[PDB]
Order: sequence, then C-alpha cells, then structure tokens
Amino acid sequence: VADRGYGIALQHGSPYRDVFSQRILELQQNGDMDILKHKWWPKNGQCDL
Amino acid sequence: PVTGLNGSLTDKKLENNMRGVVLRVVTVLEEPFVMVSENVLGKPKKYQG
Repeated sequence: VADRGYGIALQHGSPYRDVFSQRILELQQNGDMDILKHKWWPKNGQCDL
Repeated sequence: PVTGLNGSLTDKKLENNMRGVVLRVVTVLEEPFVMVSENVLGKPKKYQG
C-alpha cells in the first residue's frame, strides 16, 4: 500500500507542531534516522519466514 | 595627494578563477555508486563510491 506513514500526534491546534515537523526533516536529511531503523530492523531473518 | 596616481598603485584584480565556489549536492544511497563509509551519529559521515 503506497503513501501512508506513522506520525506523532498532539493536542488540537497546539503550536509546537511545526518545531517537531522541521526537526524531523533535519534528522532524516543528515543521515541519522537510518541508523535507528537498522538497529531494530537490520533485515536479518536467519530462518526463512 | 598633490598630483594623484603615477603609473599604478598595483596590478589590477586578484580573484581566483572558479575558486571559492561551494555547492549543495543531493544523492540517493545506491550501491556501489554511493556508499556510506564512516558511520558516526554526531559528526557528518563520509562517502565513497
């Protein structure tokens, strides 16, 4: 299924929404949001499932 | 200051050709074209390919 994702949620109209939504881009761009995923999911299914 | 310039004060112009340029470049991590060499969290990572 294309173009859906997970997201942090906040109280309606809460102003802090944009600070997170900018910071997430800096985390993705640089190259640090990949280490966190390769830590919990290094795609290493020893046995075939 | 009495009579102004005699000959010239200096040669004209010392700006280095093409130099001092900085470019922002975008990429996608496809092997072997662009591989992440050094992997550290804080400091920026190195690229080999």
